[PDB]
Amino acid sequence: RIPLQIVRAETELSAEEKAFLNAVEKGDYATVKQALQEAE
Amino acid sequence: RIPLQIVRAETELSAEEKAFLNAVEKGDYATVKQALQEAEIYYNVNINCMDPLGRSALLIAIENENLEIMELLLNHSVYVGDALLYAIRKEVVGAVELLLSYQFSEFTPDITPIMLAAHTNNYEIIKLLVQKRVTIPRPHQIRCNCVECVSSSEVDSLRHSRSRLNIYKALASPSLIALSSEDPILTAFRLGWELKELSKVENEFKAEYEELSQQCKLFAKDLLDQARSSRELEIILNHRDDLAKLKVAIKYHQKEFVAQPNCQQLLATLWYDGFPGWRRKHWVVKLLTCMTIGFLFPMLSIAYLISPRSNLGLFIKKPFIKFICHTASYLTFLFMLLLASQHIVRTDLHVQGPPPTVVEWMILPWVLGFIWGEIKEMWDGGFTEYIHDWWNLMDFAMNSLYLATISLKIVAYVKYNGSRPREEWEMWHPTLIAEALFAISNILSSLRLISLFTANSHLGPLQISLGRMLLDILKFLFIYCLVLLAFANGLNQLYFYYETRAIDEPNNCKGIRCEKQNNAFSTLFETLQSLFWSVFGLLNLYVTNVKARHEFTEFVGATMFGTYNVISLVVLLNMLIAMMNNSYQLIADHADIEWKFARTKLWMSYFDEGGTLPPPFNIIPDSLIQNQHYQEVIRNLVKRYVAAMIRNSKTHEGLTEENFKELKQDISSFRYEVL
Ligand SMILES: CC(C)CCC[C@@H](C)[C@H]1CC[C@H]2[C@@H]3CC=C4C[C@@H](OC(=O)CCC(=O)O)CC[C@]4(C)[C@H]3CC[C@]12C
Ligand SMILES: [Ca+2]
Ligand SMILES: [Zn+2]
Repeated sequence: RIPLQIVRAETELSAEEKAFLNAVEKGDYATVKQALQEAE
Repeated sequence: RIPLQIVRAETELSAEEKAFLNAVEKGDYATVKQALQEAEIYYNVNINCMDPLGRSALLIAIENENLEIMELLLNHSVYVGDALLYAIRKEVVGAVELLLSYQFSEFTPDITPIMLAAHTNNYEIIKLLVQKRVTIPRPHQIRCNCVECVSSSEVDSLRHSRSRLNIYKALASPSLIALSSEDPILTAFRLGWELKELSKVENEFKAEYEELSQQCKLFAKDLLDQARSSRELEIILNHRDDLAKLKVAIKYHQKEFVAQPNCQQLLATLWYDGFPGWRRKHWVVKLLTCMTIGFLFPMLSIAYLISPRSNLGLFIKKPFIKFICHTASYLTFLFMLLLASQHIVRTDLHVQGPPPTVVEWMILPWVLGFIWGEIKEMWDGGFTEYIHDWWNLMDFAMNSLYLATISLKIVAYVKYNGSRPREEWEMWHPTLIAEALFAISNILSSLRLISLFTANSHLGPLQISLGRMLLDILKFLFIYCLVLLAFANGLNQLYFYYETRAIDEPNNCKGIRCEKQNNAFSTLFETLQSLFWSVFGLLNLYVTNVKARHEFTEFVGATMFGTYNVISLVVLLNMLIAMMNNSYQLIADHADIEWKFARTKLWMSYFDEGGTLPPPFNIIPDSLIQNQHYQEVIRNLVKRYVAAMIRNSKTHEGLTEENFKELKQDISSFRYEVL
């Protein structure tokens, strides 16, 4: 009776980075362009 | 001519329910919506309607991996029970997230979502579940008498065993181990050991526990193969909870972990301390170096005794040099044993109690050193480990025989003083008994030299294979002994009426060790000896004849002997050969791993600084930083292993299904945009 946790935790990225990665994976020639403009 | 019907009929649903299920299966975001509206208003459709093959609308949508219908049904408050398990088994992360966002079943009622995810070994779903603070029950000891275990085993043994197996199968998941354990290697070692021990207590479910232990061992090895540097390898191998982790792996019987090429290279580097580029040299020069180092064994030892810090005294501290010196010392002892039984050094065979000769005086210190070394090793190193070697038994028997020989010689020297012809000595003379014991101990000590074969690349695997077949030889011995006892009983019963005294036999010799064999079946002991010696053809055929002319008895005895010969020499030996072949076929596959494990065990015994001197000369009188380094290396290894396994998971079936689903989604989106 011992709980299970995460020992070697990974530093997650922000919602902006997650959205950028999602757009890159899905494929959007314009959404990725505007995301890069926002990053700039 | 009998018709076929349906016996276990299923209660069919109405046309409304059939249409609703058809619409759900086909996919219609509006038709299903209006059907749910109709079910809400007029109750024409059951929201909890079930397929005859136990497949609700939510299950159909889950198997269709379309999330819009599932979200709408969840908003409509449909029975959602036991759907997360279907999503987990189908291994659909989006659907699993959707249900996690808030009768008849294909799953046993003890299965939890975390246990099912662990059974699947999906890292992405296991991490998602563990992120929400889930727990897993842990079972009781292998041999537990607590009331709760006894009651559970007394009410539902099938349920108890299935639950235990499910819990262990979940705990033995490589992804769960990597995600939730801080020492994955040690956890795999311990879990594999526990599963191997449990497989023989639950003999019915033996194969499942065996496969789980094999899985744990494979995980530990594959984690080890992800090291990229000698520094990382040394950090892994030297971590103390000098090669502590390697010693733990040896203790837990991790043969594939130990025999990995990176570990063997480190061990060889440690083994050849004083011979850089040993494999660069020719076999001839290596052989000559072996001989020269062997001959200088009395020196390098006196040097170590009189000046350990000197340049000469530090040579014997190397493992290979120590091994060579010990081998040379043992060979010298065996050569003196050979010299003991010669005409040059031993004469005057007529004395009752003889003083020890020069060869025996030279022999005694070696025996004392052997006994002292055995006792010292047994004290320092663990008493229970001393018996799990199967060579220490030979050592114990040999040393006991030597002690008995010395005691009998002393007793004879004390008791007897004078001379007497050897032909008129009694049967149990102490000198005779001591000589017999000395000969037996000589045989054992000469046979001990087998254990040095594991150090050679050609003889080691062969020796391991033969030692592996010995157990099945022992298995056949039982049946042979039973058959021998049966036939000995019969023959002795038939022939015990015709015993004769040694006076009436020629040369006054009685038994089967005479030139004319007689009285072969007069006693049980003699019958056993005769039936043993008939296996090799050393018993003559006229031993079945009695002095009187009892032809019926002689024929019955001859038929008994012939039946025994047929059964023993035509059937049992050929069956032994067949099963020897079968055993060797399986043994020959893993010869390299077993040989390397044995050689590693042999090498590791010369690394420590205890017992450096051979037996002839051995009777003369921070943690936190290491933890952080280990954690960093473990992080790197786990990341590399997970990435490699993920890239290996790319399969044709999965890629085809993903491409088909994506093409269907894009086609539907384009059709909707056009419409
Ligand atoms: C069959 C007759 C000649 C036996 C005579 C007895 C001894 C002269 C023999 C018996 C077993 C031999 C040993 C068997 C194996 C080895 C390991 C061997 O080590 C290697 O081969 C290391 C290199 C490698 O790994 O191949 C060094 C010699 C040695 C100790 C041998 C030395 C000579 C021994 C003691
Ligand atoms: Ca020993
Ligand atoms: Zn219990």
